[PDB]
Amino acid sequence: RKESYSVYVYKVLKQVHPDTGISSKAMGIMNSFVNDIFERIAGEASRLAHYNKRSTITSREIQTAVRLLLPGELAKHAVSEGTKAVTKYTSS
Amino acid sequence: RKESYSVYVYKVLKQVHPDTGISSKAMGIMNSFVNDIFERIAGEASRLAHYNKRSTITSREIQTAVRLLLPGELAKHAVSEGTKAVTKYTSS
Amino acid sequence: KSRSSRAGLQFPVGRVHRLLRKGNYAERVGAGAPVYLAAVLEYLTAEILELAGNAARDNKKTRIIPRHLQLAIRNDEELNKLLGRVTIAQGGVLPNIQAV
Amino acid sequence: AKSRSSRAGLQFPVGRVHRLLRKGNYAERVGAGAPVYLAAVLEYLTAEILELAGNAARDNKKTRIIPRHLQLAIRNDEELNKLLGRVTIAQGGVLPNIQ
Amino acid sequence: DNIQGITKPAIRRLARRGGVKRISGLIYEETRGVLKVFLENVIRDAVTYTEHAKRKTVTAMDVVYALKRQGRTLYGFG
Amino acid sequence: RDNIQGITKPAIRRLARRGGVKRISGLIYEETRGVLKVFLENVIRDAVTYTEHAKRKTVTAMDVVYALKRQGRTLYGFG
Amino acid sequence: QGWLKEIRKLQKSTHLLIRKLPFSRLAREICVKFTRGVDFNWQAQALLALQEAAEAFLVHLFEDAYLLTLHAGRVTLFPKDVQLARRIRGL
Amino acid sequence: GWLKEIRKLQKSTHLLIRKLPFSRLAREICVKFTRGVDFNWQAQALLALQEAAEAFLVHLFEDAYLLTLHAGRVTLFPKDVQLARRIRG
DNA sequence: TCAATATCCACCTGCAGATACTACCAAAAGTGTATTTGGAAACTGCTCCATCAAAAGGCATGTTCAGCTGGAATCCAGCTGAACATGCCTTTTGATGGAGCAGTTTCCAAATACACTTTTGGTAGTATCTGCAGGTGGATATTGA
DNA sequence: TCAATATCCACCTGCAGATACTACCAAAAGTGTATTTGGAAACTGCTCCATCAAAAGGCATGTTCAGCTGGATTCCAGCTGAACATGCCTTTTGATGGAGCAGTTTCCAAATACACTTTTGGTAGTATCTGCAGGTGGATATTGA
Repeated sequence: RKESYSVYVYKVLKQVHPDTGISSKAMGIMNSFVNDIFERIAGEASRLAHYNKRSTITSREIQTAVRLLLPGELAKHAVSEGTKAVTKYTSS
Repeated sequence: RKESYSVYVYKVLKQVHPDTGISSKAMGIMNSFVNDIFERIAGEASRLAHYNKRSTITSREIQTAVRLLLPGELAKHAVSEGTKAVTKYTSS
Repeated sequence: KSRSSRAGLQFPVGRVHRLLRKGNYAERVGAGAPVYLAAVLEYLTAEILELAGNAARDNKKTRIIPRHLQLAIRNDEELNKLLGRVTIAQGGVLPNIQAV
Repeated sequence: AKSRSSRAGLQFPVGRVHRLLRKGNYAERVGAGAPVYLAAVLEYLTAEILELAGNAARDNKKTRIIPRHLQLAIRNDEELNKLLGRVTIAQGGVLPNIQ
Repeated sequence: DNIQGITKPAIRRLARRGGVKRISGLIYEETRGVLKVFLENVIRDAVTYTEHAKRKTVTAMDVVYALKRQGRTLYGFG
Repeated sequence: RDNIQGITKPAIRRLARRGGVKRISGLIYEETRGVLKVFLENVIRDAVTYTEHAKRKTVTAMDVVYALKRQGRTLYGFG
Repeated sequence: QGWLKEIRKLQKSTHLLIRKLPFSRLAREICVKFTRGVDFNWQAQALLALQEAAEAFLVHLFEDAYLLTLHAGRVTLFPKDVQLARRIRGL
Repeated sequence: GWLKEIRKLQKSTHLLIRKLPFSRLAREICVKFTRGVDFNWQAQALLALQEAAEAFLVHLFEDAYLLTLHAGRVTLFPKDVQLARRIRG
């Protein structure tokens, strides 16, 4: 009945730091982190489509929201990653 | 093609200060004022229904949002006015 | 037979309904929400306009301008709290000097 | 048969993100590529923070991450602190700072 | 009482964690007042969120939503 | 000329006086210019994003208002 | 000395500094003044959340305010410093 | 006297920075984000930006002169502008 | 206190830029009537966790003293504001573009529904292992000498 | 500089709580397939309102001075911290019931669709009329004495 992001956080952790664990209090913080950024990005993407009279949210709205929210080099790398993901999703 | 709240602001003004006019720059400020409060109240009402797993926005959500946003005595009077409006709307 | 008249209001109940429906706030909207919200908006509008007209009268004028709105807002304890992260075009500042 | 996270090359879920976007009253329609982009972004940010936190844990000679380490990571970084400046980490403490 | 259970040593510890070397004797009342002000604002918003739902128990999510309103997002409980 | 030396001493003195300031040090005129540049960079960066999204080459007032509203600053008199 | 050891020790830690029962008692007393005179129940995680938030608020305020003692050439914390910090923050 | 100028400038509402310098600066900043393209600017957009900037600066000066007096001074220093920004966030 | 000079208020006249008032219109939108549907309220029951008690001892409280610091009074030199003469940059105006905004078409990508795998969350139960506390044991600065 | 005392720092031991792992399962959630539909891209085109130059006069620039303020020094009394001896209030633990949460009915309220009437936004062409600028007359505070 309850759902979370813990599985995927654990995978990513074993992918960057294979020797390192994580406590239960900390994964709550990480789950809260993921829920917050989702809400922010989707909220900005909702408005851009309303401002421009669009009824559909696409990857362009998410990209623009990423540019607006995230600071500096972090936005640059996030844009690169998302673009690659879409690129190799389409080519399958 | 463009729409605004100027008609109703002018009515309210002639209802509180019959001798007094209003300039065009100021009514822009008032129109901006009305659009801002609408967005805030409706945004809070959207979340309360999501937090509690409801698909409908009612007068109770608006009332709670009014209590949360507005400070002190101002919320009290706003609640009174809205309750009276609904009461005499239903009785017709 | 208009909804604003049935409720005793000057503000538009139908327009508020349409704007709630089109704004992606929820999948459904009830019938008392637009009237309740329109009434709240009318109350706040009139509450500001009263003080602005009073400030105009104090300055010996018959027409409201943004300076008067600013004075009204910043001299009222609650409206300032509501509108404390807001700047009003062509409003200026409140006079304030202080001794050391 | 095949998932969409795998086509995209991701660990995060692309179906769940789609579901949450549709159920959140964000817009009438939702495209095919939006969930992919968003999941990728979330994965990137998670990995960044976890890397920094694991480094902080190792410096303190520990094998397990706790909120102290995430706080140190976040406040020692000039960008994550700007993204998370209005945020308080439970059981995280403060940075040592005298004077 | 009930505000005098926030003791002199507790306030002194909170100050030291903030890097304070010396502390006037009038800081203990001022801190108590500002704390009492902070709790009032959060608690009423929590109680409002709690009453909209028709229950008589304050949950952690009500507190979290209140703080999020005040602009004080909290990680750890939801 | 550097396009920020067009923000002159008298203008800064006037803003300070409207703020109630009696005396001003000579090192305030360069500090203020940096503050202003930072503010403008932050607002304009977001304004340009909103209008490039819409596929325009013209910055409108709504783009500026949206940017400010993001930054935590809400401006009424425009539309 | 003694102040420096204590500062170093306390910045290195994470635990809560106010005792729990007093904070609980105060929060309940404040709640009862709303609610129209009825006593609500509280989950425990709720009180912990509130306590964490409060102590964070106070520590950060003390930090912001000891910057104004040194501005004024002092070492001792006074109440005017806290007042002015709250004013400038916008609270 | 400083006292007459303060009183006069607090009754007024007009903008204090001249238009063309502000426009030039704002267009100089824009071209760095547009990758060489000279974007156009509505006339009602530059006025918005100017109103906002002047408000920001006036309120900052107020907050800082609050800190000059705390220190026992009458003269405004950069020392005092920097600290107000830190405390505001 | 004297007093002229700005300066302060007040009143007046003139005018012109902006607000109210009509017409009109016609496009958009809101209202009224039936019909169908499903979301949420009302009722019942269950079990989880939050209130409420009673012992133990560890942190808080009170008194006193020594020394550190805040605050007031001098004094000196740096530096900001005020005034005047001058000239360069901003403001205003008129003339073209070029880009925004409205219109039409069509096609591609989204919703919709149904059938089929799969993955994730929860529950016993296992065990194991990381780190915290304790204590030994080596070795450094420190404020009183 | 000396150094015992804290104090720091490291190192080793034991164990208890919390982590990680395996198995079951089942359900609910995601995937694949086919159909239909509607939003948005692509291309035209037209009128608005943005940009580019020019002419001049008003605000800014530069120099000097003198009066005010910032900053360092000295002195003294108030007030904070540290130490020590009590004891009172917090913490931990355990039986108990009240309230949250899930499941079932149903019924009242919202969405959908069509017709019809009302309202609001924009333009043309007015006509005021309110507020600002300049002009003049009367009256006081502060500059210096």
